[PDB]
Amino acid sequence: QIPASEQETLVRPKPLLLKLLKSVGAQKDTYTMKEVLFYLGQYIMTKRLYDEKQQHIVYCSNDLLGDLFGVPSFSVKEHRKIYTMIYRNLVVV
Ligand SMILES: CC[C@@H](CS(=O)(=O)C(C)(C)C)N1C(=O)[C@@H](CC(=O)O)O[C@H](c2cccc(Cl)c2)[C@H]1c1ccc(Cl)cc1
Repeated sequence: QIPASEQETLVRPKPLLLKLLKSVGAQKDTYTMKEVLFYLGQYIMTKRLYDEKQQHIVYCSNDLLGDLFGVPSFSVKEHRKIYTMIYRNLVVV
C-alpha cells in the first residue's frame, strides 16, 4: 500500500510537531519523511508512550502527541492512519 519512495519526500513540520521533533533530533528547515517517522517513533519510545507489553497501541492522551494527532491512542500497525495524522501537521516542500 505505502510505497517506500514516500519516505524520501520532503516536508516541513508545523510549530507543534517541530517542538516534539526537537526533543529527539536536531532542528532542520526541511525533513525527509524517513526522518519525521524516526524522530516521532523515537519520541514515543523514549517517553514510553508505547509499551510493547500493551498490544501495539500508543497511549498519548496525557501527552502533546495526543494534541498533535487529535486522538487518545492509536495502533502502531495502522500506518495509513498514522500518515494521515502526521500530514495534518506538516507542509510538503
Ligand atoms: C513508537 C513506535 C515506532 C518505533 S520506530 O520503529 O519508529 C523506532 C523509533 C524504533 C525506529 N514504530 C514502530 O514500532 C513500527 C511498528 C511496526 O512494526 O509497524 O513501525 C512504525 C512505523 C514506521 C514507518 C511508518 C509508519 Cl506510518 C509507522 C513506527 C512508528 C513511527 C511513528 C509513529 Cl507516529 C508511529 C509508529
